Amino acid sequence: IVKCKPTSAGRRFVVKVVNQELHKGAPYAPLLEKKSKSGGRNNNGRITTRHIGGGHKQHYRLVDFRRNKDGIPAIVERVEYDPNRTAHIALLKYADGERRYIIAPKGVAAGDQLISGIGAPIKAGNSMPLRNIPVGSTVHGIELKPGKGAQIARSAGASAQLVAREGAYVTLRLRSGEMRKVLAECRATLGEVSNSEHSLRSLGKAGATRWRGVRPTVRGVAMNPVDHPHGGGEGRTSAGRHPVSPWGLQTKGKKTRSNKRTDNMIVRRRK
Amino acid sequence: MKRTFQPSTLKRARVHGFRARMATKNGRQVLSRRRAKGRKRLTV
RNA sequence: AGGGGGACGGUUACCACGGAGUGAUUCAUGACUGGGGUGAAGUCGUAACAAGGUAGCCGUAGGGGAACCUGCGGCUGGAU
RNA sequence: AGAGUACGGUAGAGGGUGGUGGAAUUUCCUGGAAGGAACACCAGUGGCGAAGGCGACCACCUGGACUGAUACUGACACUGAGGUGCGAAAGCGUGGGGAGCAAACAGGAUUAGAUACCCUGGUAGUCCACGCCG
RNA sequence: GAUGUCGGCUCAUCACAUCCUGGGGCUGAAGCCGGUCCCAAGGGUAUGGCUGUUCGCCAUUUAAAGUGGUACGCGAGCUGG
RNA sequence: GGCAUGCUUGAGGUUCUAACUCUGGUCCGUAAUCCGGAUCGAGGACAGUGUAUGGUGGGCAGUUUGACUGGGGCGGUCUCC
RNA sequence: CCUUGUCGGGUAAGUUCCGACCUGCACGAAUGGCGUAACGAUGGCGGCGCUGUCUCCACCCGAGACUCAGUGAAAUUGAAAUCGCUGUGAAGAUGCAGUGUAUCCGCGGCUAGACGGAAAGACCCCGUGAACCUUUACUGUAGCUUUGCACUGGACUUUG
RNA sequence: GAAAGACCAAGGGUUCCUGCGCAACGUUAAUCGACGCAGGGUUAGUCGGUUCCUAAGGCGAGGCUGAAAAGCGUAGUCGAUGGGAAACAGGUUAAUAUUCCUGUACUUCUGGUUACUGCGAUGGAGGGACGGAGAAGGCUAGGCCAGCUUGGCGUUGGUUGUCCAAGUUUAAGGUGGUAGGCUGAAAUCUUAGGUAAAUCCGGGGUUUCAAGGCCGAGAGCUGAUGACGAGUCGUCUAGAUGACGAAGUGGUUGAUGCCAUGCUUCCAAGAAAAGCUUCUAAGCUUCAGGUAACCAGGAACCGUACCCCAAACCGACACAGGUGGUCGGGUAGAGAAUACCAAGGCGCUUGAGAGAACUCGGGUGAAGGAACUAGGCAAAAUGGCACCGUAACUUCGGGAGAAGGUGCGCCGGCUAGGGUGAAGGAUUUACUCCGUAAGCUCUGGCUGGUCGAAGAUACCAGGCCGCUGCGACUGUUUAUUAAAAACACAGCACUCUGCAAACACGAAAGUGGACGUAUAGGGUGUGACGCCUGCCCGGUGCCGGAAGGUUAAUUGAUG
Repeated sequence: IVKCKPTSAGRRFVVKVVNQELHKGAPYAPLLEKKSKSGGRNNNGRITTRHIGGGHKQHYRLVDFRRNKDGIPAIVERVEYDPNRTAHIALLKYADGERRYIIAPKGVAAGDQLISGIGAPIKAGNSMPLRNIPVGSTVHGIELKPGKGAQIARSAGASAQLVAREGAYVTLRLRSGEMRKVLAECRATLGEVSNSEHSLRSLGKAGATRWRGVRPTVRGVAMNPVDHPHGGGEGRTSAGRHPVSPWGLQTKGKKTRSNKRTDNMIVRRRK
Repeated sequence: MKRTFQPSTLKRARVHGFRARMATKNGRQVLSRRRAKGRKRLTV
């Protein structure tokens, strides 16, 4: 965390997060692949998510969310920057060549770690089935179907706390604040994700948004009646509607979950 | 002050060419209307 | 004849007064304001002095027409 | 002789880091699971530090005095404007936490009225790291 | 099946119910100045500060800073506040 | 009053697997992140879809929104004595 | 709004401006309130310098204008032998009436008229015209949602 | 003269060149033409394409989906604006030339023959293979300065010279391994991986060595005693051609070119695939296949003329417009600005007079100096470099080039260095160090003198200051009357969303969100920052709640 001096009117509010033990260039080439941008656009060519476009060219890193090698110890080579996410990634070298990327946990640099059916818990970074993880311990990178890979708690500094256990399932409080029953056959990694000071950085200037591939938001009271329901009016009007999307869905409080096929898996909502 | 027609023989043939017209059903009947009118070119 | 040497010249430094630009620092004044003092005291009031009718007081944040209340650490200049 | 040191020996909430605790209370739920905070007794007109200050248990890196003497120094002294650090808590920083209470308030009962003491509720805060206020 | 605003600028032209200059009557006109009413249209008849202004209010003039008509004269003359 | 309970039709609950579902693993078609098939796992008679139905619904749509009138609007008026 | 409120400053004089006052027709705290360095082809004021902006224009230099040679358009146009005045008149006349002027025809200029030319008025009214937007107009409807019955089973129980 | 010059892509289509022509076309005339008529003209293993490879994206056997048409898509196979062998100089014409000719190269393929001989995949590895910025340093191209080659000796004073003018050229390729740059290295022992295998790669363990190795711009040769380089001598018709033809060296300064796809640094974290290098599989008779060598032959097809800061393209036009990229000399200069010029190109296809008003684009202006006007609109002014000096306020960066001032040409006198270089000496006897010296070049400091009204003398080149409103800022907007206070924005908050996510496009499959996962994504509002953001939950929305009343299809008691 550094705070830039105001030598120009754009650096006045740039709070920058710089890690000096991140690796200095040349990511691990046999484990990257090509990734082109969508612009938020369908296979019908239609903008289906707005405010997406531009940015920097990026390569996709084949980060392992499954952590399948069991019993084979992996040493950590280096922690790298990943353009595709807000977390860091750690290059692991298994005991038989076999480089892979995982999501880096907090406190890793050249440490040892092994995902298995019964690995050491003290080391944060060991992937493990949710049956034999001790209750009360903070985990991240939780699978949600066995074999599917990690899906939950994998942003920067994200974690979930394993709170209870019964039957074939296991209950864990999520970072969202909601209690979620998850199957105990599926894996999780002990610890907490690495780049937890990511919420401190300030972008500073409008260009810093534009090179993350994010594109400006016209707010709907600035549009015409044909463009948005927040219509027009003379002067600054205030959306005489109730506040609503550009497609007419109400936005300030209205619930939009309608899944029903996974409601029993959610033991308590965001409270 | 550039104008609306900026010529390109590659873009002309991939939008209006013969393979393009006969690739799709709606353009495959452009070529039959334009042949029923008796035109000299039918792909321009 | 002239020379030496003077005198008025020529212009070179020095400088008072004057000029210009931009600042300092002081003095008077200034619509309008904010407290202070002395009065006379009309007024909501009872805030302190008894265990002053909710014990006072001090620092400080915080909050409220007012003479005023809670908290955190503080003191009896606190008494049965 | 004043002042200092070489030698142990205890006494001591010195102070800080990390943990390990317990009951309540609180919050859940079918007696367990969960985490915050101050640690009844030992508590003392007791210790300790220049001062401010400071108590469960545990190690770990560290202070100054006392005293028992034995050694040596040879006034090296005290005080000290300026100068320089260091100073309770509410704070407001710059990041987190989260129980009870509670600054901020809403009403409840009360009075000419509560804006009060009483009654039902809760964020800032105390906690942590660096830093500022002094 | 179009007669395109207000004001300024430029250029005017006519009226007289006269602002100045010229001739007079009456006066509660001593004189200096005036008041009021006749006669008289020859020539003259501001400049600026404010405001988009017409006006107006002000500063300083002048012998005097007149009142009206002319598509509230004038945009195939200008400007465009 | 009713007794035990067989034979059974209505609303619960959690459960069972075999419908269904899986944008999970693994095989095979296959030299394929499609797709089927096989199997393992998960959910499970739920979800989801068809059909019938209540509710919401300017997201979208077809429209309506009178006449009189000393121009139009505002107001008044509109039939009968 | 009243309104150029009132007072102070700036000017010789200031409806603007600055600073105030509070009598806020009709400010107000994320349709954010009040400040704010830097920034601005931003709005309003004031000063220095500078000047043809102006008093008030003078001269000059090039390109048109004018003339000669060659080429050669346009809008418009019922027809024209196409004056002023004062009346009249579908109510502002080259054309009527009365009357004054006035030989015939170009060229250069200037634009007062020809209610000059250009666009079947844009304002306004009209039309049981249109379009597009709005909603708490009417009638619907996509989407979302509720239940019945299908796909859809057994097995005990709480239960009638 | 950073083009009004030379080129390339695109686009056009014969506009190119020559002979004959002038009706029409050409804003006039035309003998001329981008016009008419007829002939001619475009030569490639190396330049561009095809062929090889892929990106976005398109199509898409089967397949999934949909009234139909069709949608989506896997295997696949299309699609360059990217990646993949390789040539340069001088000749030559009316018009083509890296294509023809000459000379010297290079690259790849095929058939041979000879020798010893593990070959082989579309599969595994390696490689190709890459961002932004910023700097040194090494070079070269280019430029500038002499001898004598060569010609000159001046219409007007001087000019046999310390004078004048022109020329002083030469490539790819070989060879060298030159600065510099990256990096340890092989010998062996084995191995849960690179979906089978592997001698390759990856992982783990052992042996010694200071130098391996991989890349890499620059000279001299001789490529090259070659080619190029005024004109004579005579022939033929002032004018072509055959023969001959001279110097060709050195020191300076150098790039925006090359080393360099190098180094340093920063986050926004920076194409794929093939050719290539290598490994084995299924296979082979272990002939075929492989690897060198020698010999012999081959490299198809298509484009090539001309125009491109345009009269040949886009603009109805021989139209002040537009149009991607490349090169870039001299003096002044920071410069690719600008002025004047070189190479090169051009006089813009109506002219001639005349010298009114008025109109346009300028020049100077007495005395005033914003009195103009809606408004300093416009014009005038300021303008460079070095040094001095510089306020409020500030978010400590700024404001600031604030404001204001001084110096400035040319000629000498004196003086401080810096870079290059070598008369010869150290040795690694050479693509090297030390340092002679001069020469050449760059930047000072102090002192005079001198001329004009004036020395950043032209072109070029900020006007400044004081109160204020609004928006924080860079940015964006009504192509064609509005550039703003509007929009965007960083920051802020609210709300939804547990992943087959909310959401969006789709009768649907599917896709986007996202190969992301609550520090994330969508939506709404505010709009840096500082101080803050009061009261109201009735209405309407949303969130939660008992469980009562009313309520739909369905059911079908009873009459």
